[PDB]
Amino acid sequence: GRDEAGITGTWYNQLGSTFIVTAGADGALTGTYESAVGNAESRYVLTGRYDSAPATDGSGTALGWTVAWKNNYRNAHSATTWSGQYVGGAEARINTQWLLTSGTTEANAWASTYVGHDTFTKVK
Amino acid sequence: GRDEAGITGTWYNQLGSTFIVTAGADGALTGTYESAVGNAESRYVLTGRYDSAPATDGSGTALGWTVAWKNNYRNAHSATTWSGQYVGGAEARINTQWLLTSGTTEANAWASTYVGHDTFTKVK
Amino acid sequence: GRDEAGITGTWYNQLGSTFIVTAGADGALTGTYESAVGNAESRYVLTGRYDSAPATDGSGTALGWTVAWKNNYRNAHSATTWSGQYVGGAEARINTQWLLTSGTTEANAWASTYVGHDTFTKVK
Amino acid sequence: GRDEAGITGTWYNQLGSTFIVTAGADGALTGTYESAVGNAESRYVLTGRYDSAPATDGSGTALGWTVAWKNNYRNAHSATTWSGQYVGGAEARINTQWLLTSGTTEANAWASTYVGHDTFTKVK
Ligand SMILES: [C-]#N
Ligand SMILES: [C-]#N
Repeated sequence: GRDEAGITGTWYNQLGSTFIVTAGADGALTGTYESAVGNAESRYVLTGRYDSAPATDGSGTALGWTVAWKNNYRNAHSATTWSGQYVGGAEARINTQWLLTSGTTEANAWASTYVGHDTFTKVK
Repeated sequence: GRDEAGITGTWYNQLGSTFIVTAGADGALTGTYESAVGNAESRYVLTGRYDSAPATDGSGTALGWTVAWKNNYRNAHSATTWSGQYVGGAEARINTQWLLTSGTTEANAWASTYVGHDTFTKVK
Repeated sequence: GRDEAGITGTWYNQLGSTFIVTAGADGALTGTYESAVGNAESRYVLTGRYDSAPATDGSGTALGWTVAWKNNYRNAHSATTWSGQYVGGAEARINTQWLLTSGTTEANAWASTYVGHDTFTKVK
Repeated sequence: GRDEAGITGTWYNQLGSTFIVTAGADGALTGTYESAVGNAESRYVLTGRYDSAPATDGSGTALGWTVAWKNNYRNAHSATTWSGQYVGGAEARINTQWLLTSGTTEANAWASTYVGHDTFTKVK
Protein backbone atom coordinates (compact mmCIF):
# COMPACT_ATOMS: atom_id res chain seq x y z
CA GLY A 1 0.00 0.00 0.00
CA ARG A 2 1.61 3.35 -1.10
CA ASP A 3 0.71 5.19 2.19
CA GLU A 4 0.44 2.03 4.36
CA ALA A 5 3.53 3.21 6.34
CA GLY A 6 2.30 6.89 6.34
CA ILE A 7 -1.19 6.00 7.73
CA THR A 8 -0.33 3.25 10.26
CA GLY A 9 0.10 4.56 13.83
CA THR A 10 -1.34 7.00 16.36
CA TRP A 11 -3.25 10.16 15.34
CA TYR A 12 -4.75 13.03 17.41
CA ASN A 13 -7.58 15.39 16.39
CA GLN A 14 -8.35 19.01 17.46
CA LEU A 15 -10.69 17.71 20.26
CA GLY A 16 -7.84 15.67 21.86
CA SER A 17 -9.28 12.30 20.61
CA THR A 18 -6.87 9.40 19.78
CA PHE A 19 -7.09 7.24 16.63
CA ILE A 20 -4.76 4.18 16.50
CA VAL A 21 -4.82 2.49 13.08
CA THR A 22 -3.10 -0.26 11.07
CA ALA A 23 -3.27 0.11 7.27
CA GLY A 24 -3.18 -3.29 5.45
CA ALA A 25 -1.48 -3.85 2.01
CA ASP A 26 -5.05 -4.76 0.74
CA GLY A 27 -6.71 -1.38 1.66
CA ALA A 28 -7.88 -2.43 5.18
CA LEU A 29 -7.93 -0.04 8.19
CA THR A 30 -8.30 -1.62 11.67
CA GLY A 31 -7.69 -0.16 15.12
CA THR A 32 -9.28 1.70 18.02
CA TYR A 33 -10.67 5.17 18.67
CA GLU A 34 -10.87 7.05 21.98
CA SER A 35 -13.10 10.17 21.96
CA ALA A 36 -12.18 13.11 24.23
CA VAL A 37 -15.90 14.22 24.01
CA GLY A 38 -19.48 12.91 24.10
CA ASN A 39 -21.02 9.70 25.49
CA ALA A 40 -17.76 7.71 25.25
CA GLU A 41 -15.09 6.18 27.47
CA SER A 42 -11.96 4.13 26.73
CA ARG A 43 -11.33 2.49 23.31
CA TYR A 44 -13.86 1.44 20.61
CA VAL A 45 -13.17 -0.83 17.63
CA LEU A 46 -12.85 0.85 14.26
CA THR A 47 -12.64 -0.58 10.76
CA GLY A 48 -12.41 1.07 7.39
CA ARG A 49 -10.74 1.27 3.98
CA TYR A 50 -8.18 3.39 2.12
CA ASP A 51 -6.97 3.72 -1.50
CA SER A 52 -3.78 1.55 -1.44
CA ALA A 53 -2.74 2.88 -4.93
CA PRO A 54 -3.42 6.67 -4.98
CA ALA A 55 -2.76 9.11 -7.87
CA THR A 56 0.97 10.05 -8.32
CA ASP A 57 0.09 13.74 -9.07
CA GLY A 58 0.37 15.07 -5.45
CA SER A 59 -3.31 14.22 -4.64
CA GLY A 60 -4.10 12.98 -1.12
CA THR A 61 -5.17 9.37 -0.33
CA ALA A 62 -8.94 8.75 0.11
CA LEU A 63 -9.97 6.75 3.18
CA GLY A 64 -12.80 6.25 5.66
CA TRP A 65 -13.65 4.36 8.80
CA THR A 66 -16.51 3.65 11.23
CA VAL A 67 -16.86 3.46 15.03
CA ALA A 68 -20.02 2.07 16.65
CA TRP A 69 -20.12 3.66 20.13
CA LYS A 70 -20.55 0.34 22.01
CA ASN A 71 -17.71 -1.19 24.06
CA ASN A 72 -17.65 -3.05 27.45
CA TYR A 73 -18.18 0.25 29.40
CA ARG A 74 -20.88 2.11 27.45
CA ASN A 75 -23.37 2.05 24.59
CA ALA A 76 -24.26 5.45 23.03
CA HIS A 77 -26.57 3.74 20.43
CA SER A 78 -24.71 5.57 17.68
CA ALA A 79 -22.03 5.22 15.00
CA THR A 80 -19.66 7.77 13.42
CA THR A 81 -18.14 7.48 9.95
CA TRP A 82 -15.10 9.66 9.04
CA SER A 83 -14.58 10.28 5.28
CA GLY A 84 -11.43 12.14 4.21
CA GLN A 85 -7.92 12.05 2.79
CA TYR A 86 -4.43 11.43 4.15
CA VAL A 87 -1.90 14.13 3.09
CA GLY A 88 1.79 13.04 3.46
CA GLY A 89 5.01 15.07 4.02
CA ALA A 90 6.68 16.90 6.93
CA GLU A 91 3.39 17.73 8.75
CA ALA A 92 1.23 14.68 7.73
CA ARG A 93 -2.56 15.16 8.12
CA ILE A 94 -5.80 13.21 7.84
CA ASN A 95 -8.48 15.79 6.91
CA THR A 96 -11.99 14.36 7.53
CA GLN A 97 -15.67 15.16 7.61
CA TRP A 98 -17.86 12.85 9.71
CA LEU A 99 -21.49 11.72 10.11
CA LEU A 100 -22.69 10.61 13.56
CA THR A 101 -26.05 8.76 13.40
CA SER A 102 -28.02 7.83 16.55
CA GLY A 103 -30.62 5.04 16.65
CA THR A 104 -33.96 6.97 16.90
CA THR A 105 -37.74 6.46 16.68
CA GLU A 106 -39.27 7.22 13.21
CA ALA A 107 -40.73 10.46 14.78
CA ASN A 108 -37.15 11.67 15.67
CA ALA A 109 -35.36 10.26 12.53
CA TRP A 110 -35.16 13.78 11.00
CA ALA A 111 -32.69 14.69 13.86
CA SER A 112 -30.75 11.35 13.75
CA THR A 113 -27.50 12.64 12.19
CA TYR A 114 -24.75 15.15 13.17
CA VAL A 115 -22.13 16.38 10.68
CA GLY A 116 -18.69 17.76 11.64
CA HIS A 117 -15.03 17.84 10.60
CA ASP A 118 -11.91 16.48 12.37
CA THR A 119 -8.24 17.16 11.42
CA PHE A 120 -5.78 14.48 12.62
CA THR A 121 -2.04 15.03 13.21
CA LYS A 122 0.81 12.71 14.36
CA VAL A 123 1.58 15.14 17.30
CA LYS A 124 -0.36 16.80 20.21
CA GLY B 1 -26.21 -9.26 17.99
CA ARG B 2 -29.90 -8.15 18.35
CA ASP B 3 -30.28 -7.25 14.60
CA GLU B 4 -27.46 -9.54 13.33
CA ALA B 5 -30.10 -11.68 11.52
CA GLY B 6 -32.07 -8.54 10.37
CA ILE B 7 -28.97 -6.83 8.85
CA THR B 8 -27.14 -9.81 7.28
CA GLY B 9 -27.95 -10.30 3.58
CA THR B 10 -28.53 -8.43 0.32
CA TRP B 11 -29.80 -4.81 0.20
CA TYR B 12 -30.72 -2.52 -2.73
CA ASN B 13 -30.79 1.31 -2.75
CA GLN B 14 -32.87 3.78 -4.84
CA LEU B 15 -30.03 4.00 -7.46
CA GLY B 16 -30.14 0.21 -8.08
CA SER B 17 -26.84 -0.41 -6.16
CA THR B 18 -26.32 -3.75 -4.29
CA PHE B 19 -24.95 -4.04 -0.73
CA ILE B 20 -24.18 -7.60 0.51
CA VAL B 21 -23.30 -7.66 4.23
CA THR B 22 -22.61 -10.06 7.10
CA ALA B 23 -23.26 -8.69 10.61
CA GLY B 24 -20.99 -10.32 13.27
CA ALA B 25 -22.10 -11.01 16.92
CA ASP B 26 -19.27 -8.54 17.93
CA GLY B 27 -20.61 -5.50 15.93
CA ALA B 28 -18.62 -6.20 12.71
CA LEU B 29 -20.00 -5.53 9.18
CA THR B 30 -18.15 -7.14 6.24
CA GLY B 31 -19.20 -7.65 2.63
CA THR B 32 -19.20 -6.11 -0.84
CA TYR B 33 -20.82 -3.14 -2.57
CA GLU B 34 -21.69 -2.76 -6.27
CA SER B 35 -22.59 0.80 -7.36
CA ALA B 36 -25.11 1.28 -10.20
CA VAL B 37 -23.56 4.80 -10.76
CA GLY B 38 -20.25 6.68 -10.95
CA ASN B 39 -16.66 5.53 -11.60
CA ALA B 40 -17.30 1.95 -10.43
CA GLU B 41 -17.60 -1.58 -11.81
CA SER B 42 -18.19 -4.97 -10.15
CA ARG B 43 -17.80 -5.52 -6.37
CA TYR B 44 -15.71 -3.52 -3.82
CA VAL B 45 -14.82 -4.61 -0.28
CA LEU B 46 -16.72 -2.93 2.53
CA THR B 47 -16.22 -3.01 6.28
CA GLY B 48 -18.04 -1.28 9.09
CA ARG B 49 -19.70 -1.50 12.50
CA TYR B 50 -23.18 -1.64 14.02
CA ASP B 51 -24.67 -1.37 17.55
CA SER B 52 -25.10 -5.10 18.48
CA ALA B 53 -27.21 -4.14 21.58
CA PRO B 54 -29.63 -1.33 20.53
CA ALA B 55 -32.25 0.42 22.71
CA THR B 56 -35.43 -1.69 23.35
CA ASP B 57 -37.72 1.40 22.97
CA GLY B 58 -38.45 1.02 19.19
CA SER B 59 -35.32 3.05 18.19
CA GLY B 60 -33.44 1.95 15.06
CA THR B 61 -29.93 0.36 15.14
CA ALA B 62 -26.97 2.70 14.41
CA LEU B 63 -24.41 1.45 11.89
CA GLY B 64 -21.89 2.60 9.29
CA TRP B 65 -19.53 1.26 6.70
CA THR B 66 -16.83 2.32 4.21
CA VAL B 67 -15.99 1.45 0.59
CA ALA B 68 -12.69 2.55 -0.98
CA TRP B 69 -13.37 2.65 -4.75
CA LYS B 70 -10.37 0.46 -5.71
CA ASN B 71 -10.80 -3.14 -6.90
CA ASN B 72 -9.02 -5.22 -9.62
CA TYR B 73 -10.91 -3.36 -12.44
CA ARG B 74 -10.80 0.31 -11.42
CA ASN B 75 -9.50 2.92 -8.99
CA ALA B 76 -11.67 6.06 -8.52
CA HIS B 77 -9.21 7.46 -5.87
CA SER B 78 -12.14 7.91 -3.50
CA ALA B 79 -13.96 6.41 -0.51
CA THR B 80 -17.61 6.58 0.61
CA THR B 81 -18.82 6.20 4.20
CA TRP B 82 -22.53 5.47 4.87
CA SER B 83 -23.81 6.47 8.35
CA GLY B 84 -27.38 5.51 9.27
CA GLN B 85 -29.77 3.21 11.09
CA TYR B 86 -31.39 -0.16 10.40
CA VAL B 87 -35.20 -0.15 11.01
CA GLY B 88 -36.72 -3.67 11.41
CA GLY B 89 -40.26 -5.02 10.73
CA ALA B 90 -42.35 -5.95 7.67
CA GLU B 91 -40.62 -3.46 5.30
CA ALA B 92 -37.06 -3.41 6.82
CA ARG B 93 -34.91 -0.38 5.84
CA ILE B 94 -31.38 0.96 6.23
CA ASN B 95 -31.70 4.78 6.08
CA THR B 96 -28.27 6.38 5.43
CA GLN B 97 -26.48 9.60 4.68
CA TRP B 98 -23.06 9.29 3.02
CA LEU B 99 -19.81 11.23 2.48
CA LEU B 100 -17.76 10.54 -0.67
CA THR B 101 -14.21 11.98 -0.44
CA SER B 102 -11.84 12.06 -3.45
CA GLY B 103 -8.05 12.30 -3.12
CA THR B 104 -7.30 15.91 -4.30
CA THR B 105 -4.50 18.50 -4.43
CA GLU B 106 -4.51 21.04 -1.51
CA ALA B 107 -5.80 23.66 -4.06
CA ASN B 108 -8.92 21.47 -4.78
CA ALA B 109 -9.41 20.12 -1.19
CA TRP B 110 -12.39 22.50 -0.64
CA ALA B 111 -14.30 20.43 -3.31
CA SER B 112 -13.07 16.98 -2.06
CA THR B 113 -16.34 15.74 -0.51
CA TYR B 114 -19.89 14.93 -1.78
CA VAL B 115 -22.82 14.37 0.61
CA GLY B 116 -25.96 12.36 -0.25
CA HIS B 117 -28.52 9.94 1.18
CA ASP B 118 -29.31 6.30 0.25
CA THR B 119 -32.31 4.21 1.43
CA PHE B 120 -31.74 0.42 1.32
CA THR B 121 -34.51 -2.21 1.08
CA LYS B 122 -34.47 -6.07 0.97
CA VAL B 123 -36.42 -5.96 -2.40
CA LYS B 124 -36.04 -4.29 -5.87
CA GLY C 1 -36.26 34.22 -13.95
CA ARG C 2 -36.59 30.95 -15.99
CA ASP C 3 -38.21 28.96 -13.08
CA GLU C 4 -39.59 32.03 -11.21
CA ALA C 5 -43.16 30.82 -12.00
CA GLY C 6 -42.22 27.13 -11.28
CA ILE C 7 -40.70 27.91 -7.82
CA THR C 8 -43.13 30.57 -6.50
CA GLY C 9 -45.90 29.13 -4.30
CA THR C 10 -46.59 26.57 -1.57
CA TRP C 11 -44.46 23.42 -1.09
CA TYR C 12 -44.79 20.45 1.32
CA ASN C 13 -42.01 18.09 2.47
CA GLN C 14 -42.14 14.42 3.63
CA LEU C 15 -42.45 15.57 7.32
CA GLY C 16 -45.63 17.59 6.56
CA SER C 17 -43.78 20.98 6.79
CA THR C 18 -44.98 23.95 4.63
CA PHE C 19 -42.65 26.23 2.62
CA ILE C 20 -44.28 29.33 1.02
CA VAL C 21 -41.89 31.15 -1.33
CA THR C 22 -41.76 34.00 -3.86
CA ALA C 23 -38.98 33.77 -6.48
CA GLY C 24 -37.83 37.24 -7.71
CA ALA C 25 -36.66 37.96 -11.33
CA ASP C 26 -33.24 38.87 -9.72
CA GLY C 27 -32.63 35.43 -8.03
CA ALA C 28 -34.26 36.33 -4.66
CA LEU C 29 -36.29 33.82 -2.56
CA THR C 30 -38.47 35.25 0.25
CA GLY C 31 -41.29 33.67 2.24
CA THR C 32 -42.15 31.67 5.35
CA TYR C 33 -41.54 28.16 6.65
CA GLU C 34 -43.68 26.15 9.09
CA SER C 35 -42.02 23.00 10.51
CA ALA C 36 -44.21 19.99 11.38
CA VAL C 37 -41.37 18.83 13.77
CA GLY C 38 -38.89 20.07 16.38
CA ASN C 39 -38.80 23.21 18.57
CA ALA C 40 -41.00 25.26 16.21
CA GLU C 41 -44.49 26.75 16.00
CA SER C 42 -46.25 28.87 13.36
CA ARG C 43 -44.35 30.65 10.54
CA TYR C 44 -40.67 31.76 10.41
CA VAL C 45 -39.12 34.16 7.88
CA LEU C 46 -36.98 32.62 5.18
CA THR C 47 -34.71 34.19 2.58
CA GLY C 48 -32.50 32.67 -0.05
CA ARG C 49 -31.32 32.63 -3.67
CA TYR C 50 -31.83 30.62 -6.86
CA ASP C 51 -30.16 30.45 -10.31
CA SER C 52 -32.52 32.67 -12.41
CA ALA C 53 -30.81 31.49 -15.69
CA PRO C 54 -30.23 27.70 -15.40
CA ALA C 55 -28.66 25.38 -18.02
CA THR C 56 -31.00 24.52 -20.97
CA ASP C 57 -29.79 20.85 -21.04
CA GLY C 58 -32.49 19.38 -18.70
CA SER C 59 -30.43 20.14 -15.52
CA GLY C 60 -32.34 21.23 -12.41
CA THR C 61 -32.18 24.79 -10.95
CA ALA C 62 -29.79 25.33 -7.99
CA LEU C 63 -31.22 27.19 -4.99
CA GLY C 64 -30.93 27.55 -1.22
CA TRP C 65 -32.54 29.30 1.69
CA THR C 66 -32.20 29.88 5.45
CA VAL C 67 -34.60 29.91 8.42
CA ALA C 68 -33.48 31.19 11.84
CA TRP C 69 -35.81 29.47 14.34
CA LYS C 70 -36.87 32.70 16.12
CA ASN C 71 -40.35 34.20 15.67
CA ASN C 72 -42.78 35.92 18.12
CA TYR C 73 -43.72 32.54 19.76
CA ARG C 74 -40.40 30.72 20.17
CA ASN C 75 -36.61 30.85 19.87
CA ALA C 76 -34.83 27.50 19.24
CA HIS C 77 -31.39 29.28 19.05
CA SER C 78 -30.78 27.58 15.71
CA ALA C 79 -30.84 28.07 11.94
CA THR C 80 -31.40 25.63 9.06
CA THR C 81 -30.07 26.07 5.52
CA TRP C 82 -31.59 23.98 2.67
CA SER C 83 -29.33 23.52 -0.41
CA GLY C 84 -30.81 21.75 -3.44
CA GLN C 85 -32.34 21.95 -6.90
CA TYR C 86 -35.80 22.57 -8.34
CA VAL C 87 -36.83 19.95 -10.97
CA GLY C 88 -39.75 21.09 -13.23
CA GLY C 89 -42.42 19.09 -15.15
CA ALA C 90 -45.62 17.18 -14.30
CA GLU C 91 -44.51 16.22 -10.74
CA ALA C 92 -42.30 19.27 -9.85
CA ARG C 93 -39.85 18.72 -6.95
CA ILE C 94 -37.36 20.62 -4.81
CA ASN C 95 -34.75 18.04 -3.71
CA THR C 96 -32.69 19.39 -0.76
CA GLN C 97 -30.10 18.53 1.83
CA TRP C 98 -30.02 20.73 4.95
CA LEU C 99 -27.71 21.78 7.81
CA LEU C 100 -29.28 22.73 11.16
CA THR C 101 -26.79 24.54 13.46
CA SER C 102 -27.59 25.31 17.13
CA GLY C 103 -25.83 28.05 19.11
CA THR C 104 -23.58 26.06 21.55
CA THR C 105 -20.73 26.52 24.04
CA GLU C 106 -17.20 25.87 22.60
CA ALA C 107 -17.20 22.56 24.61
CA ASN C 108 -20.36 21.37 22.70
CA ALA C 109 -19.48 22.93 19.27
CA TRP C 110 -18.50 19.47 17.89
CA ALA C 111 -22.25 18.49 18.19
CA SER C 112 -23.63 21.86 16.88
CA THR C 113 -24.85 20.68 13.45
CA TYR C 114 -27.46 18.18 12.14
CA VAL C 115 -27.58 17.09 8.48
CA GLY C 116 -30.69 15.73 6.72
CA HIS C 117 -32.59 15.75 3.42
CA ASP C 118 -36.08 17.09 2.57
CA THR C 119 -38.05 16.51 -0.69
CA PHE C 120 -40.69 19.17 -1.45
CA THR C 121 -43.77 18.65 -3.66
CA LYS C 122 -46.65 20.98 -4.73
CA VAL C 123 -49.21 18.44 -3.26
CA LYS C 124 -49.82 16.65 0.12
CA GLY D 1 -30.16 42.36 17.55
CA ARG D 2 -27.74 41.18 20.34
CA ASP D 3 -24.84 40.42 17.89
CA GLU D 4 -26.02 42.80 15.11
CA ALA D 5 -22.90 44.97 15.73
CA GLY D 6 -20.63 41.84 16.16
CA ILE D 7 -21.77 40.24 12.84
CA THR D 8 -22.03 43.31 10.56
CA GLY D 9 -18.88 43.94 8.49
CA THR D 10 -16.16 42.18 6.49
CA TRP D 11 -15.12 38.55 7.14
CA TYR D 12 -12.37 36.36 5.60
CA ASN D 13 -12.25 32.53 5.48
CA GLN D 14 -9.27 30.11 5.34
CA LEU D 15 -9.47 30.04 1.47
CA GLY D 16 -9.02 33.85 1.26
CA SER D 17 -12.73 34.45 0.36
CA THR D 18 -14.46 37.72 1.47
CA PHE D 19 -17.93 37.89 3.07
CA ILE D 20 -19.41 41.41 3.56
CA VAL D 21 -22.62 41.34 5.61
CA THR D 22 -25.16 43.64 7.28
CA ALA D 23 -27.12 42.13 10.19
CA GLY D 24 -30.63 43.68 10.58
CA ALA D 25 -32.38 44.21 13.99
CA ASP D 26 -35.08 41.76 12.64
CA GLY D 27 -32.68 38.77 12.03
CA ALA D 28 -31.87 39.63 8.37
CA LEU D 29 -28.41 39.08 6.78
CA THR D 30 -27.71 40.83 3.44
CA GLY D 31 -24.45 41.46 1.61
CA THR D 32 -22.00 40.06 -0.94
CA TYR D 33 -19.60 37.13 -1.16
CA GLU D 34 -16.39 36.88 -3.22
CA SER D 35 -14.92 33.35 -3.51
CA ALA D 36 -11.13 32.94 -3.81
CA VAL D 37 -11.80 29.47 -5.42
CA GLY D 38 -14.01 27.65 -7.94
CA ASN D 39 -16.15 28.89 -10.87
CA ALA D 40 -16.56 32.41 -9.43
CA GLU D 41 -15.44 35.98 -10.08
CA SER D 42 -16.23 39.29 -8.35
CA ARG D 43 -19.15 39.70 -5.89
CA TYR D 44 -22.39 37.64 -5.60
CA VAL D 45 -25.51 38.60 -3.64
CA LEU D 46 -26.08 36.79 -0.37
CA THR D 47 -29.06 36.73 1.97
CA GLY D 48 -29.68 34.86 5.17
CA ARG D 49 -30.88 34.92 8.78
CA TYR D 50 -29.44 34.95 12.31
CA ASP D 51 -30.83 34.52 15.86
CA SER D 52 -31.23 38.20 16.97
CA ALA D 53 -31.86 37.09 20.63
CA PRO D 54 -29.35 34.29 21.45
CA ALA D 55 -28.96 32.41 24.77
CA THR D 56 -27.17 34.44 27.53
CA ASP D 57 -25.20 31.34 28.73
CA GLY D 58 -22.06 31.85 26.55
CA SER D 59 -23.57 29.91 23.57
CA GLY D 60 -22.75 31.16 20.06
CA THR D 61 -25.35 32.80 17.73
CA ALA D 62 -26.93 30.54 15.06
CA LEU D 63 -27.02 31.93 11.52
CA GLY D 64 -27.00 30.92 7.86
CA TRP D 65 -26.91 32.40 4.40
CA THR D 66 -27.09 31.48 0.70
CA VAL D 67 -25.19 32.50 -2.44
CA ALA D 68 -26.44 31.51 -5.91
CA TRP D 69 -23.33 31.55 -8.13
CA LYS D 70 -24.84 33.82 -10.83
CA ASN D 71 -23.76 37.46 -11.24
CA ASN D 72 -23.18 39.66 -14.35
CA TYR D 73 -19.82 37.89 -15.13
CA ARG D 74 -20.56 34.18 -14.62
CA ASN D 75 -23.14 31.50 -13.88
CA ALA D 76 -21.86 28.31 -12.15
CA HIS D 77 -25.45 26.85 -12.02
CA SER D 78 -24.99 26.26 -8.30
CA ALA D 79 -25.80 27.62 -4.84
CA THR D 80 -23.96 27.34 -1.50
CA THR D 81 -25.60 27.57 1.93
CA TRP D 82 -23.41 28.21 5.02
CA SER D 83 -24.91 27.06 8.37
CA GLY D 84 -23.00 27.92 11.55
CA GLN D 85 -22.60 30.12 14.61
CA TYR D 86 -21.01 33.48 15.38
CA VAL D 87 -18.70 33.38 18.47
CA GLY D 88 -17.94 36.86 19.95
CA GLY D 89 -14.95 38.18 21.99
CA ALA D 90 -11.34 39.20 21.29
CA GLU D 91 -10.89 36.83 18.29
CA ALA D 92 -14.50 36.78 16.89
CA ARG D 93 -15.31 33.82 14.58
CA ILE D 94 -18.09 32.53 12.34
CA ASN D 95 -17.70 28.71 12.31
CA THR D 96 -19.68 27.19 9.40
CA GLN D 97 -20.39 24.03 7.48
CA TRP D 98 -21.69 24.45 3.92
CA LEU D 99 -23.62 22.59 1.19
CA LEU D 100 -22.90 23.44 -2.46
CA THR D 101 -25.58 22.04 -4.83
CA SER D 102 -25.18 22.12 -8.64
CA GLY D 103 -28.12 21.92 -11.05
CA THR D 104 -27.78 18.38 -12.56
CA THR D 105 -29.66 15.84 -14.71
CA GLU D 106 -31.64 13.19 -12.71
CA ALA D 107 -28.90 10.64 -13.74
CA ASN D 108 -26.19 12.82 -12.00
CA ALA D 109 -28.37 14.02 -9.02
CA TRP D 110 -26.58 11.57 -6.65
CA ALA D 111 -23.38 13.72 -7.15
CA SER D 112 -25.19 17.13 -6.98
CA THR D 113 -23.94 18.26 -3.54
CA TYR D 114 -20.53 19.06 -1.95
CA VAL D 115 -20.10 19.48 1.83
CA GLY D 116 -17.28 21.47 3.48
CA HIS D 117 -16.48 23.80 6.39
CA ASP D 118 -15.33 27.45 6.40
CA THR D 119 -14.03 29.45 9.43
CA PHE D 120 -14.42 33.25 9.10
CA THR D 121 -12.31 35.84 10.96
CA LYS D 122 -12.32 39.70 11.00
CA VAL D 123 -8.57 39.70 9.95
CA LYS D 124 -6.40 38.17 7.13
C1 LIG E 1 -15.92 16.79 -10.99
N1 LIG E 1 -16.90 17.60 -11.37
C1 LIG F 1 -29.91 17.14 21.99
N1 LIG F 1 -29.88 15.81 21.97
